[PDB]
Parts: sequence; structure tokens; C-alpha cells
Amino acid sequence: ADKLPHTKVTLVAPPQVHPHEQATKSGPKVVEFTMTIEEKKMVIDDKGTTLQAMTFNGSMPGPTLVVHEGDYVQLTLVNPATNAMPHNVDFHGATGALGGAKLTNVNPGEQATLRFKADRSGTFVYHCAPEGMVPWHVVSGMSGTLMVLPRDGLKDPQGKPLHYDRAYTIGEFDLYIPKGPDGKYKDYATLAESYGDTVQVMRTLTPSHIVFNGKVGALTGANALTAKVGETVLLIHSQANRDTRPHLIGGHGDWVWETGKFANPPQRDLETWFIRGGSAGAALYTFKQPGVYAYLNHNLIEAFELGAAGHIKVEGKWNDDLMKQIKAPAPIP
Amino acid sequence: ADKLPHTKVTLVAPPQVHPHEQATKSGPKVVEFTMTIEEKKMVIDDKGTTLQAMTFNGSMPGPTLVVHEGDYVQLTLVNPATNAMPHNVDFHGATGALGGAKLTNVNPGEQATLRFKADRSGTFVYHCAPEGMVPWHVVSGMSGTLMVLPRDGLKDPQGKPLHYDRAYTIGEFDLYIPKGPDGKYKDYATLAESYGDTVQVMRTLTPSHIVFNGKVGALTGANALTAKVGETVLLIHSQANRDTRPHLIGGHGDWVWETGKFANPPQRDLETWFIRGGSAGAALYTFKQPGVYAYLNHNLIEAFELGAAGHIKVEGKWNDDLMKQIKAPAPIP
Amino acid sequence: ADKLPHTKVTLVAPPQVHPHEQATKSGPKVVEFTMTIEEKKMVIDDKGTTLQAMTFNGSMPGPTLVVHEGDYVQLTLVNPATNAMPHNVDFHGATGALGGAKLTNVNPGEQATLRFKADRSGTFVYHCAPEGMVPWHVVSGMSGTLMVLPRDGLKDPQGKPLHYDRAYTIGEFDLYIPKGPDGKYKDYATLAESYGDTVQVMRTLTPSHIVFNGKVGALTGANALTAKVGETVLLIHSQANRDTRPHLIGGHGDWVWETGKFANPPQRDLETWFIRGGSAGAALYTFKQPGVYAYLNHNLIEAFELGAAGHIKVEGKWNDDLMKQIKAPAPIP
Ligand SMILES: [Cu+2]
Ligand SMILES: [Cu+2]
Ligand SMILES: [Cu+2]
Ligand SMILES: [Cu+2]
Ligand SMILES: [Cu+2]
Ligand SMILES: [Cu+2]
Ligand SMILES: [Zn+2]
Ligand SMILES: [Zn+2]
Ligand SMILES: [Zn+2]
Repeated sequence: ADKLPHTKVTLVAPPQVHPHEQATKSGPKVVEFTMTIEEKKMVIDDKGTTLQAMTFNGSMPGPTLVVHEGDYVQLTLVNPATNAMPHNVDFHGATGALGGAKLTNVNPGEQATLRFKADRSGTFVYHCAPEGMVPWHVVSGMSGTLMVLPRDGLKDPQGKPLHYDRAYTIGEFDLYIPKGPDGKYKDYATLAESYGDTVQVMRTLTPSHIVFNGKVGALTGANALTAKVGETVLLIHSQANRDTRPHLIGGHGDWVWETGKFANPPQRDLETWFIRGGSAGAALYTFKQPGVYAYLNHNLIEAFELGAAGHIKVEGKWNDDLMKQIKAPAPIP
Repeated sequence: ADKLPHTKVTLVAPPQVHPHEQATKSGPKVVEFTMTIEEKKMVIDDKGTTLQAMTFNGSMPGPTLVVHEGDYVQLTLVNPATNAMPHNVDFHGATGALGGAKLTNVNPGEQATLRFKADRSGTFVYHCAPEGMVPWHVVSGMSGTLMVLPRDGLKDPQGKPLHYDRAYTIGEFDLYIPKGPDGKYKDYATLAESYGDTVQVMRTLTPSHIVFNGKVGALTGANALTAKVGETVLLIHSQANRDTRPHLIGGHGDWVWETGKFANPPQRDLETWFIRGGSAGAALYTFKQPGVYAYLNHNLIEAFELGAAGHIKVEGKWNDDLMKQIKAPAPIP
Repeated sequence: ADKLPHTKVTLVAPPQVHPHEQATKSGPKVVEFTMTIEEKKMVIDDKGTTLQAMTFNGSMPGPTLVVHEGDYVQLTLVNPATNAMPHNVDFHGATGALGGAKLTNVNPGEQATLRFKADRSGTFVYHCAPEGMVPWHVVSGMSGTLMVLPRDGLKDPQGKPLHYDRAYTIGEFDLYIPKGPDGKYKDYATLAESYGDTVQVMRTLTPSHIVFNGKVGALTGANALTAKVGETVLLIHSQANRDTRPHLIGGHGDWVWETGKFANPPQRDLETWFIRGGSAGAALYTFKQPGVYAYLNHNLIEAFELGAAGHIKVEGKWNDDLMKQIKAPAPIP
């Protein structure tokens, strides 16, 4: 690793993913990243409910980091003195020392640099895991995805090449917002004051909200995902704490790695797939119809009542072969 | 599609599935179906609890529709003036327009005809999805399965032929029946009056009942499924809203497509498989022993306490090679 | 089976597994086991909460039974007169008579001997299932694993040999301990007195505790699992009632059969896998780094708050290629 060239990557905010190659002629590199932790109060729904949140780089999820199999990830993790809590990082893509958590314990005002070999292909969760407060830091927003691409790109079960034209990253967050005796959600002045009441809600195993990318409706309206007929999209879906079941309404998972590990053959033609709590999965889809799709957790209560749903707006020409309204709604003859 | 022959299929009520070919020499057809929505109050347990239910064709689940890959499904959906609500249909097997929901919005007194290409093999959920009330219509009973068989029939991982001699269809329904201050389940005069209280229960993510085919014990006694030693059964299991884990007590899943898509290789020898909320899965089993089996969700609380269990009564000759009582229960020597 | 040699196996307590061969030159045998049921009050957490427990052989889980495909399992099940309840056993690995439950109904003071053919390879749950009280006996602790190894040992997707150097067995138990009006957990004088209150908690679908091998912290401290760099461990994980998502913190599932059936190809490089309620799964991992790992259910609330987490202490030499602390935590420059 000490023999290798270094490259520095500039991260981009979800739902985008930073520029990268799929199949590459390049040899292994030490790939350098930096992230800065930000604790902040965030508004998470349409009625002004707040979360005392904790983030990598100011977003939920943290940004997606992309490397190739055989690369080394070298992350500088910064915990500004403006934060109240200690933090660290655990990479599921890494081997040893609790995913790196033991080597990256940063108090406010400190930083650390971790290197690990990305020797396994796939999408992998990374998350904060400070001893004694792991689930709180995770459910408060401290997770994201590391994608390790095979050096020769994605492959189907027969070893044929697969690709995406655009990648989107979706972090799904089960939130545990406490209520007061009046039945309204509690607003806390500081992160520390949210703790005890939040642990109590967590222990019920019942989320108050389940959101994509930090808020009900985050991936809707002006902020809907976009694509065009004929384009192949990769949808990366991470859930660091709780199971989810992604579904594209009006579409499919053409090729899906629901356990998120690219050396395994993908499944095809899925209606709904399953992302295990503590993992990231990946689905390819090539659009064949224009229109607005929903991308959601298909526990429909979790999607429509609790917030786990987004939109994809797709341009292009309608295909009557695939679907046709033979008779529009009309009175029964 | 406009060049093709049409065929009309008469649907049958669950747990049966309408007559169809597996492997077929026939070419693609436009396959015509009709379903009529029925809102009705249904008794769902042994103690007289009622559900303000919503159904395709008067049953939970709706009937299973069977076509072959490359066929076109052409469904006439009828919403009689006797119903109170608007409805539509979203086929997970279809491509575009939110699965067809956008093209089939029928007010009471109206009907519509949708065509789509069944270009992907597998078992696929279909369900109602009226804008603004999706989870309510789904959990109240509006879902069923479309099975798209490969034109050359089912195949094992090595591409060898597989078949079933009899097919059964099981829809599992997580129900959310509200209670009054007295702790008894509420009975509502109309469908609309159940709504607000039901949404509140839904948001707890805790079903009051979880039933196969519309009621606790639906598939038991006179209504148990049946088979014989040597017969291969296909068990289609749909759950449009919540995860389940089917298990045949005393048997196995010989070949299982738990994600329900036939172009993927099945798994063999399963004890328990997993049907993701928002999907239908399929399992083959060849009976080797006579007797009464249970087919259930193997969260045993969900099965035995909440209602997610049925029976299969199997005729034939006992096999002592497979299992033998060496010593019957007797006092400890 | 009446032509075959018999062997008698002495069972060992979890988390160990009794001595056995993987690949074997031996032909099929009748393999004889005995287990004795023990009802007992057990302390399940650090604050003195008790469970009115029910066990195979005095442990949660029951011991793991290991045979080879084509062997016959012959179990003598003993229910001492000191117990209060009737019991039986249902082997998911068996064919017929509700897994053997119908043939092994033993009142206190009785015993029975069941034989069945272990004709399917994999890890399979076994559990008590007395008519009318199935979920109670299961959640109170009456489950364990039968492992049926292929006669030629484990194989990867390409049919290459796989092995483990050490096997550990982990039973995960969702517990349903009732509380009194004071908010403290109830302590019951007898097993029968726990029943009604426990059924009420069960019906909420919310466990009070979720534990590995009978107690919070069971597999920690003096009782942590152990291994060494270069050693391959098999981690058998059973959950007879509820879904779980195992994860090795700082490691991976090198080869995983999450549905637990060895005739299916395993998946590689998993971060987190999924064990369906009512099943046992198996994961291989070869250690590459020394240190203390956590092995946990990656619903981190379930792990850290409710008890579903253990430790593995690993000896050997640190590998800087795999992971290196480039800069230890230090003030931000
Ligand atoms: Cu943190
Ligand atoms: Cu983790
Ligand atoms: Cu409807
Ligand atoms: Cu749907
Ligand atoms: Cu028992
Ligand atoms: Cu069972
Ligand atoms: Zn493309
Ligand atoms: Zn047959
Ligand atoms: Zn070894």
C-alpha cells in the first residue's frame, strides 16, 4: 500500500454519488477521503417535528464513497470542537478493529486518519459506533454507504457485463421521536437532552417516522430523482438499523444484489427486494416508460404513513406495447 | 398485440387457481380477465370481530390470474355503484403508470380496461392503490397474485423441468382492527367510519390479527387444503404489506422462489422461506407422508395467536423409512 | 435402517458442538441421541429479571445434534416427573407427523423414542410444539439446531471444498417478560402462573429482551467465543420464532447459507445476513485480524438495548495491510 499512487476524491451530497469509473484499466490506489461530523437539529416532517440529529458531512445519509476492489480507503474523520459528542467510524467493508471504530475515536476538536484494504466488492454500510451509545448515534443519522466496485465492473449470473448510466444513493432512517403527555412530539434544546427519552422510544422497536435521506418527502417535488427512458439507474439503498423492502412502483429490479455483494450473482425481475438492517443493497433498472414512479419501502404503512417513499421523474416516449389503456374509466354499460 | 388471438379466462375463488397449462406449445395471446370490486363487512375471527373489508371479486385475497411469459393481460375492472369508494389496480407484473393504477381509477358506477405485457415470469402481487389511501385499501383486503409462467414451464437450477400437480393460493393479511375504551374490538356501521381509528392502529405497526384468506382458520376443517402422497403442490403465498415466513410443518420447500421470480434458480430443502411485504413467492413440495400438515407463518405468535396458519390434509401410505415411532410414550424405566 | 450400524453420541452444551466429522468415508448409520427436558426459573439480565423457562437438556438453546445426510436420527426424549408440563419435539429436518411432534408427546414421568431419516443437508431448527401451547414453549426456550452435513462435506458455488476448524452454536431468543403496574418485571412462583400474562406480552409482538444463549451477555467476558488468526469458524445461528440479522463487527460472512441448507450455493462477502424466524443459518469466517469482535443482531437496538450480542476474542498478529491507523486521534491542525 505504501508503494501505491494516491488519489483524492471530492465527495458529493446524497442522493448523488461522486464521479467514478465502473470497469477500470487502473491498478490499485490509496483513495483519500475526508468527512466532517456535524451534530444539528433537523426538521424531519411536514408538521415541524424536529430530530436532534448527528451526521457525517451534514447529510443523512452520509455521502457514498466509491472505490474499486483492491484499492485502499484512507479516510480523515474530523470532529469539530462545535460538536458535543465523541464519534468514530465502523466500515462494514473493512477488516479488523471493529471496522475501524477502535482506531478512529475522536473527541470534539480532534481528527483521525484510518486506512483499510477494500478487498471485497459490494455496497457496505459505514456508521458511527461510540462505545456505550452505538444505536443512538446510528438512528440519529450517522450512516452511509461505501461502494467497492469490481475492477472489471458489474457482472450478471452468466458473467456478462452490466452497467448503470446514473447512480443514486438512498439512506433509509427509522426515527424514534419521543412525545409528551399532550401527545405532541418533543423538541429538545440540546442533543444530550434528547437521549433518555429517545432510548425509551427505541426500546419499543416502533419508529415514529421512517424517512429517506433525512425527511418525509426528501426525494419528491423539486428534489425527485430523475432519469430517461433507455437509461439504466443504480439505486443504492442503505439501512444501518432496521429491515426494509424497496420497490419501484411501475418498474422492477432488473438485476438486484439485495445483500449488496457483487461477487454473488444478482437476481432478476424482482418486484420487491429486502435490505437487512445493518446493510446496503443495490438494484439496476433500465427505464422503458416515461412518467413519475414511486420508489418506496413496501410496507405501505411505513412508506405512506411514516415517510419511506420518494419519486423518480422519467422523461421519454410512452410504449403502448408494454401498457395501454384499452377503455378509460366510463360508466358501467 | 393487436395481431394476436384473444382468450377469455373464468377466474376461480382462492385457495384454488383457475385451470391453466404450465409448459405450453401455444404462442402469445391477449388473455382477458374481469374482476368486480366488493366492499363488505366480514367476520374475521372466532369471537365475532368484524373487518370493514374491501375486496377484488368478493374474496381475500383476490383471485389468482395465470398467464404465460409474452402474453398480454387485459383486465376489465368494475366498481359497482353499490360501493362507497374509488379504486384502481397496480400490477407488480406490469411496466408503467404506477403498475396501471393511473389508468384504472374507477369511481363507484364505473369500469376500465387495462392491457399490459406480461414480459417477466414469476408470481407478482396486484393491489388497489388509490391516491392518498393506498395502505388502507391494501390492508382492508385489496390484493391478489398474477402468476406469469415461463412458456416452457418451471425449471430447476440446472435447467431441468419442474412441475406441480395442483396449485393453491394463500393471501396473508395483517389486519389493524381498533379497540374501544372497554378493550373490545370496534364494529363500524360503514367503511368510511372505520378509517380514522384504523389509520391510528396501522401507525403502531402492530396487527390485531394476521390471517390467511380472510379469517382465522379459513384454511382448516372442511376448508383445509388437500393432497396425496406422491403429488406435487405449488403453494403461492402473497403478502402485499408485511413480511411473512412460510413453513410446512412436517414437510419442506423442495424448490422455492421466495422472491417469486421464475427466471432465478430456486433454492432447495428449505425449512422456512421469506416473503417480503409487497411480493408473492412460490414453493413446490412433493408429499411423501400422509397426515395433517400445518402451513403457517413461523413467527409462531403470528401463526397461533394472531391467525396466520392453515392445514393440509394428505392421503396415502405411511413411510417408516422416513419416520418411525421406535418407542411410544411410556413411563421412564 | 434396520440393516445399519448404530452409533451413540454424547451431546455437549452450547456454544460448543459435539465432536463430528465433516467429509466422511463412513456409510449411513442410525445415530442415537438422548435429551432430557428441564423446566426452570432462569435469570436473564444484569438486573435480576427472571424467566420461567423451559429447556432441552437444561440449556437455551438445546444442544446441537450433528449427523450426515442419509443417516437416521434416533432421539430418546425424556420428560422427568419433576416437570409440570407435557412436551414433545418437532424436527424441521424430519419428514412427517408434524416433524415428529405427534409421535413424541411426553407427559411428566414419560419418555419416547423417535427415528427419522436425515435425508436433507443443512442446519434445521428443532423445537417443542405441544398442541395448544406451541409459541409459549418455543419462546420460553425449547429450541435448538440439528445439523445434517453433506457426506462429502461443505461445498462452495463452484463445487470446491469448504471446511471449518471450530463450530459454535448460537440460539437467539426473543423473550416476553411481563411487567406489573409499578413498571418492574414480574417474578412468578411457578411456570403455570407466568402463562396468561406472558401470552398478553407475546401478542404485542414486542420482546422485552432478545438474548443469545439464555441471558444478556451470555457470550461475553469469561464466556466469549474464541479463535485465532487463520482459523475458520462456523457460526450456527438459530431463531425458532422471530427474524434476526447476524453480523460480525470487523469481519464478514465469507460463505453464508442464510436459509441454512447446504445443497444450495452459499453467498460470499456478506456484511449482515438474515435468519428467518423458524430456521437456522450457517456462516463460515476465516479470521485475518486479532482482537475482540462483536457478533450481534444488526438491529442495533435489539443488540445493545435488548441483549442480542456476543463477543469473539481472537489471538494472533495484526495485519497493517488490511487495516492501519495512519494518524491516531489528535487535535485538528
Ligand atoms: Cu457518532
Ligand atoms: Cu455495523
Ligand atoms: Cu381500493
Ligand atoms: Cu405495490
Ligand atoms: Cu415443551
Ligand atoms: Cu417449527
Ligand atoms: Zn446504459
Ligand atoms: Zn407430479
Ligand atoms: Zn481451516
